[PDB]
Amino acid sequence: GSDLGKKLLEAARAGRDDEVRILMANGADVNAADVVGWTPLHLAAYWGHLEIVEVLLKNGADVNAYDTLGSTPLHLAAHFGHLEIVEVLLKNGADVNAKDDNGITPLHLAANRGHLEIVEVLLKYGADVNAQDKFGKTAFDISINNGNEDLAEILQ
Amino acid sequence: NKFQLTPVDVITAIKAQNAQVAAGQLGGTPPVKGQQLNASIIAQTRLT
Amino acid sequence: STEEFGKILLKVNQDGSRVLLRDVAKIELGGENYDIIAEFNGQPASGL
Amino acid sequence: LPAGATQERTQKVLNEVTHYYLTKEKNNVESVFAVNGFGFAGRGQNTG
Repeated sequence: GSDLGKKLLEAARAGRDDEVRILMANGADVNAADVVGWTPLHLAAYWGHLEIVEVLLKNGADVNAYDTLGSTPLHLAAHFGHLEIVEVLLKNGADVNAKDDNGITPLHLAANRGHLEIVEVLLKYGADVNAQDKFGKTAFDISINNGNEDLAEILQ
Repeated sequence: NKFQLTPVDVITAIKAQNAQVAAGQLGGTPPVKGQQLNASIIAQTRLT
Repeated sequence: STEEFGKILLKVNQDGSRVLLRDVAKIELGGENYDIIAEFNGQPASGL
Repeated sequence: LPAGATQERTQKVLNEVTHYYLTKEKNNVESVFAVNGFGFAGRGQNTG
């Protein structure tokens, strides 16, 4: 319950790159968490603030930090098409096969929204193509259900 | 009682068999090219 | 989207296969009604 | 058009009417707004 921790969370969400840098120098906790378990790196990934993702990882932020439902920055980045952020997270040792409480992986979420570029990068970093969610669904199954043939070809 | 029926069955039967049904048209829109005939389709009408 | 309407799961077969809405229907954005065709010098038109 | 006449048949006649005004009255007419399926006597596929 640190004041500077709450400011960083709000600052990293709105995309204040310079205010982050200042709060980092002032000694604000990089791994401060919401009520729902979101860190600044969660928010930066979700809203697509690349520089802040790079700045937070440079100041020793947990790249594999997980929320109360088991979702990581990579889950959010991969889901909502932030390709540049997916590359940076994976370059800083992000768990490519991270399972949320539903057994959903970055590859599932990327496949769900038909982000071909992100899917191909996740596969390059060794994403388990046969990984099943709690319902036994693979990325390929998701692609077939959505009628995405281009994406189905890649996972076959 | 003799036919194992109640007022519910009577009401249900009346709503079904005393009905005004919208049934579209022959050659209705949007049609196929070359269609020769356009005609209203008449199904069940109210009893008189 | 037409995609989301296409994914509507109508039933699961005994063998375990899926019948989606797009397996029994074509899915497109169209008019509420097709009973009026408007043109302006031969080309398609709407208006107020 | 006569009874049972289709949208397509009515569109051929409106095209003849449109073409005439943009041809034989080219000097007088600016545009023709053709409406298939509405008349003052009534509406349907056989009116324009």
